[PDB]
Amino acid sequence: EKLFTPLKVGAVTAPNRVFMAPLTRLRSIEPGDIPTPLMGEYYRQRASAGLIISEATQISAQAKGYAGAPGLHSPEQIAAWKKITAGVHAEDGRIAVQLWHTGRISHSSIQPGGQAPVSASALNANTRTSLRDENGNAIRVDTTTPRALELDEIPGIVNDFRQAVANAREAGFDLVELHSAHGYLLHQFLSPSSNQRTDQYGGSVENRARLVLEVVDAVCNEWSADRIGIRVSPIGTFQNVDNGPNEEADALYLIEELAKRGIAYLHMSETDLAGGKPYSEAFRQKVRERFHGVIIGAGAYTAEKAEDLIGKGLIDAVAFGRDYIANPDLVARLQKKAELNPQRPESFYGGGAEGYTDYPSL
Ligand SMILES: Cc1cc2nc3c(=O)[nH]c(=O)nc-3n(C[C@H](O)[C@H](O)[C@H](O)COP(=O)(O)O)c2cc1C
Repeated sequence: EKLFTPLKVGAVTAPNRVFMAPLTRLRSIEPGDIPTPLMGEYYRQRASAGLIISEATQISAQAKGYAGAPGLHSPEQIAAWKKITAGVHAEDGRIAVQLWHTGRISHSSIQPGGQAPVSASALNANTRTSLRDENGNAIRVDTTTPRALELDEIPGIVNDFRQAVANAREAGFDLVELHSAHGYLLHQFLSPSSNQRTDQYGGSVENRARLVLEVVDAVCNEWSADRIGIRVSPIGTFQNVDNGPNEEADALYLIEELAKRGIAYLHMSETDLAGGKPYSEAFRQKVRERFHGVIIGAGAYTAEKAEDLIGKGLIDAVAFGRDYIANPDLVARLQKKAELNPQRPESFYGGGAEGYTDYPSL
């Protein structure tokens, strides 16, 4: 067994390789997209994780795409997150904040000025996002058609990520994870299916990866490379955003570029919750030889699969999502081979304490 052995992750050291995957729960306070004491308790309960990766958090108000998702751009948000990270640390844990811009997976009603959300191109995501009704309950709504970002607006996006990282540092986070997956803004630019731009941000893979790499350079400069992690989902289709006809080659290009920055980690979301083709060991080898930091595998992993790939030296840690929602002490359970609490999917999004902080520990 290696899941319970230490691992150097950038500027921090995880005591085990059982990580908590970033999980949107949409329980923040509105107005203000403010983290709550309940959220602090939720994270505190899971502080034994090798590393806790927070729910996706807005880098700006424009980044918002889901009612209930927290932000890390306002004073009130920073003050709230400081309490959450302090609680995790009081329990000897480590926490990274996942930062995102939802791009076209949003709705005009939650955008500043009630205007259309932005993206690489003016193409509807053709999916749904979550809003709240008059009683605060989570509801699904079709996504609003986006406006294509003007070339001169791009620097602003990079600056928003940079500022969000500066705020993350002050908020007490140990690391930050750039959300470059699952069809959100950064992925919208990376994918040819969602990017039809004819300027230097569209077309070739070099052009498509331009934005995410500018963001990476900006945040490394703002804080430190060993404080930066990034999540990608470069193989398969996610929320209607595929990865092009040369997904494997383009993925290796991106990974090689990221490696040049010497960032803390590469987090690979292998499949959509709906499933997808499994990574071949050959591909895992090509990815491993191109990145020199920690590699985190994720996507319906089993303890056995984690041990198998960590043992083969293909990955360093595993991020568990749904098992962490239902098991605050997942580490102890996996170590003791204890049974897990049953999952209650109906309370994954929105609501309150029920289905959030009421899953018992051993
Ligand atoms: C309720 C829910 C919310 C999620 N929110 C996020 C998110 O904020 N950021 C992200 O990168 N992935 C998100 N994911 C994906 C998970 O991080 C994870 O990759 C996925 O659930 C597959 O892993 P699992 O089989 O261990 O649950 C979400 C998944 C679930 C079920």
